[PDB]
This record gives sequence, C-alpha cells and structure tokens, in this order.
Amino acid sequence: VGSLNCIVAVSQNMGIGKNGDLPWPPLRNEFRYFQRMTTTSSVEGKQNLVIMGKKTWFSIPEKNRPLKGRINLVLSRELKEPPQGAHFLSRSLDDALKLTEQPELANKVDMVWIVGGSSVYKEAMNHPGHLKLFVTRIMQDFESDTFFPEIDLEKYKLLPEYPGVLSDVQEEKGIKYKFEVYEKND
Ligand SMILES: NC(=O)c1ccc[n+]([C@@H]2O[C@H](COP(=O)([O-])OP(=O)(O)OC[C@H]3O[C@@H](n4cnc5c(N)ncnc54)[C@H](OP(=O)(O)O)[C@@H]3O)[C@@H](O)[C@H]2O)c1
Ligand SMILES: Nc1nc(N)c2nc(CN(CO)c3ccc(C(=O)N[C@@H](CCC(=O)O)C(=O)O)cc3)cnc2n1
Repeated sequence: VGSLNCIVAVSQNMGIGKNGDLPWPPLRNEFRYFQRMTTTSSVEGKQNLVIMGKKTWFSIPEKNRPLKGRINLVLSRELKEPPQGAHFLSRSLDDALKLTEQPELANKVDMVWIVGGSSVYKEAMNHPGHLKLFVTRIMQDFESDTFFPEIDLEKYKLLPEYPGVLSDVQEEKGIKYKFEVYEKND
C-alpha cells in the first residue's frame, strides 16, 4: 500500500458536519475534487481505500454507496454486521490499517484515505509517521455540530503547491473556497 492521507472540507469556524450532513449547500466542484483525489491511484492495477466512521458512511446518499472506484471500509464498534454496500468493517483504526498490510490487499490497494469523521481524523492525525492532510478551506462560517481540530503548524507544513491541485480561490454558489495540502513527517 501507499501513503496515508486525510481529506476534509472545513468551514471558517472549523465545522465539518451538521445534522448528519454537510453544513453548507452542495458544492458540485468540491465534491468532484473529493471524488478525483480519493479515486485516483498513482499505481496501475490498484485502487485506493477509503476509511470512514459509521455516521460518515450514512452521510453519503445511498445512491452513491459504496463510493465507486474505491474500496470502502467502515469503522464501527457496535454494528453486528457490515453496513449493506461496505466492502470491509473494522472495529478500530489499527485493525483497518493492518487489513491494508495483508498481502492480497496490499497488492490491490494504493493510497489509504481517511474521510472522517471527527474521531477518525483525530486518531489518524496523531499517528506518527508520514501523513498528508488534503484540506478544503470553505471561507465562510456555517452552523455545525461536528468539527475538525485546528492544525498544528509546528507538525504540519502547508505545501506551496501539489500536483493536480488547483491553488486559485474557487467559488460556487457565492461561497469561496481553496484547496490546501499539509504534510507531516514525525
Ligand atoms: N466536511 C467533511 O469533510 C466531512 C467529512 C466527514 C464527515 N462529515 C460530516 O461529519 C458528520 C459525521 O462525522 P462524525 O464525527 O459525526 O461521525 P463518524 O466518525 O463518521 O462516525 C462515528 C461513529 O463511527 C464509529 N467509529 C468512529 N471512530 C471509530 C474507531 N476509531 N473505531 C471504531 N469505530 C469508530 C462509531 O460507530 P459505532 O457507534 O457503531 O461504534 C462512532 O459512533 C456528518 O455530519 C458528515 O456529513 C464531513
Ligand atoms: N474535501 C472534502 N469534501 C467533502 N464534502 C467531504 N465529505 C466527506 C464526507 N461526506 C459528507 O460529510 C461525503 C458525502 C458524500 C460524498 C459523495 O457522495 N461522494 C461521491 C459523489 C461525487 C459527485 O458528486 O460527483 C463520490 O465521491 O463519488 C462524499 C463525501 C469526507 N471528506 C470530504 N472531503
């Protein structure tokens, strides 16, 4: 398997969710960015794996589950069975990552993408080693009930550019946003 990555879109007040959905109106090109970044594998013959908590799984409309072109893994401590459509169910993040080191999965999985929610991001971001954060800065406050922790810049470096990421400010529906990539190596 390849690198470990988080991807997230965050409002100005660090919100990521509200009532089991996103806090802002649908941003078509921001979803297309999430889709492109999580689907595109750098190695031929492999797919990427997305890891998410249970509420994040059910925040994806059923018609889009599992996320196409990606191996979908759901984290849950209490589910008796994998949610219909999921490819894998793991009881902890460590269990999920050790799944990716199985030989027959490692030769089919390139990047691992953490796609939320709050507790999954937090655990991944404190795991030592190489990690990238793909962060969309939604440049407006939105009412939220689920949040992302402020990034420690002594640990995470904001990259000046990244292949395949547009650096210019974007705007949809009167909402400005910009794509950022952070990297730590501790
Ligand atoms: N803006 C963004 O980029 C973004 C990204 C993701 C999500 N969201 C939004 O955020 C909200 C969902 O996130 P959330 O933080 O509320 O919930 P979440 O982390 O997706 O789901 C929490 C549940 O997942 C399971 N879980 C989480 N961490 C686990 C671990 N380490 N091991 C085993 N199981 C684990 C537990 O399920 P059990 O109770 O079954 O044990 C837990 O109750 C929604 O509003 C969604 O739309 C936004
Ligand atoms: N930067 C960024 N932005 C976010 N919004 C985000 N959201 C999440 C979690 N949630 C909602 O909380 C999603 C809900 C739905 C989809 C979804 O349906 N995806 C399809 C459709 C693509 C299309 O519309 O064509 C696909 O990826 O194929 C994806 C994530 C995680 N990480 C994100 N990171």
